[PDB]
Amino acid sequence: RKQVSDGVAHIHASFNNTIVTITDRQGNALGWATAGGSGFRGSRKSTPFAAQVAAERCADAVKEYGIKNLEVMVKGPGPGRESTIRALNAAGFRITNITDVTPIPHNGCRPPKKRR
Amino acid sequence: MRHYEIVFMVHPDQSEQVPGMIERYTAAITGAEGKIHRLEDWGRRQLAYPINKLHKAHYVLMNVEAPQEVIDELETTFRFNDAVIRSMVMRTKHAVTEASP
Amino acid sequence: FCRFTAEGVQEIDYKDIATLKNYITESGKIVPSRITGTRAKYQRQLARAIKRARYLSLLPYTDRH
Amino acid sequence: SLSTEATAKIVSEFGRDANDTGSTEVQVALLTAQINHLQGHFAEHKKDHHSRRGLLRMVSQRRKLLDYLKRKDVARYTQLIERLGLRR
Amino acid sequence: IKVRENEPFDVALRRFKRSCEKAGVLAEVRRREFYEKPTTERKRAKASAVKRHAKKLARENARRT
Amino acid sequence: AVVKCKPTSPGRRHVVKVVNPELHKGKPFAPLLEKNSKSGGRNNNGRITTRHIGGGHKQAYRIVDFKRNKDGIPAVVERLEYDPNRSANIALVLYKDGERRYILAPKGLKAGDQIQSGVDAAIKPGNTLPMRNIPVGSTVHNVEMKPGKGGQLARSAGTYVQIVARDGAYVTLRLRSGEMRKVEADCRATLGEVGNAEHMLRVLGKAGAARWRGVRPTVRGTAMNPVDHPHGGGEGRNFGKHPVTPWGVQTKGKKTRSNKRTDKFIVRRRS
RNA sequence: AGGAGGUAAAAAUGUGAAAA
RNA sequence: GCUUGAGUCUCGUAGAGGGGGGUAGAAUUCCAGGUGUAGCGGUGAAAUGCGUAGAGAUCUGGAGGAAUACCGGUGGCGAAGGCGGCCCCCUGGACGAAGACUGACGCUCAGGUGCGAAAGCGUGGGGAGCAAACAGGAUUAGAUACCCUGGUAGUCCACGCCGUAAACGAUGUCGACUUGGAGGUUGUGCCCUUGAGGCGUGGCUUCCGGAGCUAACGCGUUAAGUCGACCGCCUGGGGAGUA
Repeated sequence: RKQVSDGVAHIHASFNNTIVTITDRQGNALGWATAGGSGFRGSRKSTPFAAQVAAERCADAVKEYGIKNLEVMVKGPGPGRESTIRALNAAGFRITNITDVTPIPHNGCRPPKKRR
Repeated sequence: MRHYEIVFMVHPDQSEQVPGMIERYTAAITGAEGKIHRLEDWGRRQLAYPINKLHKAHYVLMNVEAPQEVIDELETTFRFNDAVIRSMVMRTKHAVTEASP
Repeated sequence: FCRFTAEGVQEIDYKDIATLKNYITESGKIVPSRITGTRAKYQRQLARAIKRARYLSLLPYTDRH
Repeated sequence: SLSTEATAKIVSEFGRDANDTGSTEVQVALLTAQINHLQGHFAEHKKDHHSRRGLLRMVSQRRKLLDYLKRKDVARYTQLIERLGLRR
Repeated sequence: IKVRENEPFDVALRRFKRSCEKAGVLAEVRRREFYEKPTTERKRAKASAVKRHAKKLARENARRT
Repeated sequence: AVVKCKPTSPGRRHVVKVVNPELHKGKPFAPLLEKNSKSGGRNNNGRITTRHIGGGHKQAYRIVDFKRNKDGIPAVVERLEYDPNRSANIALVLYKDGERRYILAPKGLKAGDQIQSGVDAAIKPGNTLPMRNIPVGSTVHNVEMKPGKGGQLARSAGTYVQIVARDGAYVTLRLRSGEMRKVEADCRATLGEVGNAEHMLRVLGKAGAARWRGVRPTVRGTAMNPVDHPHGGGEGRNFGKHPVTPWGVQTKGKKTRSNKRTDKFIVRRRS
């Protein structure tokens, strides 16, 4: 358990699913939970509400590691991405900072031609 | 002869040898009868982003007017010198003077 | 319609990053002429100064490294 | 693109004087020197078609001058082409 | 693209994200470039753009208001 | 360079030979020609241990020193020479002291260029120096695997190697076979790339063209009799078996890599 | 007034003669 | 012979114009290792597919080819096609001002010639991502399609070939003449540069409109208006732009 003091809640959110992972400041993850793992699958899985429940399931078992204050790193858009944020704060942790990092290219790889 | 605005960064450890680098290229400058204008070494300056490593670098400005042939030879050295990092050159624009800082 | 070298004729440099900061956002993105109001001729000169500064690691391409 | 000093050298040899910069004779030679200079450039790269269009242009333009000069003065026509060596 | 709001925040208010590119740039970089519609997409847009200013200029005449 | 002769006669139609006008036409340097006796693939026991070899034209061994031990002595290339044994072209170089030797001709080499060896050589084509001084990401050829061995890697026509990493005592090279192999950093290597890269485009054209090169006809396995090859037999071109060697070793898939002594040098095996 | 987010699974067919 | 035609020279200007050699960041993908783990992923929903071997998720290092967010705008350049990360080397054209120089050297043109998106083909390299054909899962009456998961040629580079597009402002090219308004853009001149201005002058170019023109829609100082020169082309539709 080691009883760490500060961890980083990496929340990789997509237009279809949202993974919640409270890692360590070192990056070595100590636990995670997903919107799909919290029950809701399919349409209900891709909702801001589902994002909120996933936050709590991940917020649990981290107090075991004793993370008091933590950093939040959100990645990519999606139905949640902002609903689970307050749900993570309501969990009872000190939100030190929220750094939004996204894979925004400078016109690199080729995008698909889907969605017709 | 054309004017140039040579500028490059140096590894902090090799920052101690910057005079020698300048003096060597100054020999190249005199070896080309190039009308050197500036020599404003801005010193050990921190970068906007870590270039593979090194948060801090060592900027140096030359801004020298020189013959076409020598400028070709000079840049090849930078690509084969492990001390120098990011060594670009510019065009004439009527030889300049004083620094910005 | 903002003031520039339109009357006080001068030349644009890249070393004056302080002034270059006046034409970029927090993420270091080139601010369009629709906001600056500056002329297109100097806007291109401004953009070249930014890319030169970005290459010399003066002004970051993006925030996080 | 020829050097200004070179163009000054050409005019000082063909026309009546340096002021005859726009004379028919100098116009021919000036275009010729440019072609020979670009001949080496187009010898390689084989892709500067836009630049080549400029070349083919000054070729036809130089061609037109000679045709005019011939009907104008048969003598000077042959006099210019021998000091420049272009007909073959 | 970062917010801290040290001590007195008690709320997100990280609108700076949406103020720059957040999802607007990702909403379109996801697919189909074609290099042909982008031109016509804005030509149809800027067509109405100039016509949007054209509409507002020829208003003063009636309706009793 | 690459030229295709006109179809004057059958067998001369698909003939495409590589011509090189820079090649010195004349008898080679005598002091560097040891006689070489071909064997047609027969060992001490005289049995044909390596089939398909035999005949061909008489060749003389060109003593080319790829060991490159002369250090600090500048040398100008006198001329380039055609080598019947090699795949590329050799270049007759002359050291300042008055000693002529042969070397593999790099891509950028002319009859008048000046190269040298040592730890202070200039980064130029044909120059040989310890890989600890060579800039990463560059391209070199004629590389050694043992310090002072002689040079085994990349010595074929139009071939080279790509130096990638340099972790202290070792250097990771990306061989031309698309494989990453480590090697002692203190090994020497000629900087540049082997010339005559058009040797590949050469098409023999006729059967005899391969014969005088020294290669005897190859007999297909499916044509032999049951006792002569695991294949063959039957009535008309029927296979029915898994492709193997004339000795019974599974071909088309069987990896015969079994050394283990030099395994800790293979970073990323080719694929 | 100015710029951004959200918005539809299936939905086939209809033959050949009438205008002061 | 002259000069208002065309052209040359001197002096500046803006520019994704063309070609070659290097190089930077983001991203994607793969590889190696650590932590850690029951789902991941996709859609309208779902499934195929990856995964207790131990993925996805997350962190460090490295290897790669291609494409260059913002700048960027009915902005500019180019004959057209088409060309936008930056630096350097060679180079084309156009535009504006003040004079000088040649003295109609002009315009156009069958044949002919050069160039010419993409796809496609030949030889040799390269291959991340995207993705014809193709496989499978859905949808469906069936789906040989649209959707999703993978995926080859090809897209990339060097060197050749093919010469076709709704190659289109659907408007041939050159010159002249016939009221304006709001713009953008780049040079040049004068005035108190007192102050982002006041008074003008060319080119390019955007939209709205008078006269006149048209079948009408609309065009409209860059005309489909009014004249002149040369050139290509049309003669009902299908056949067919085939034999």
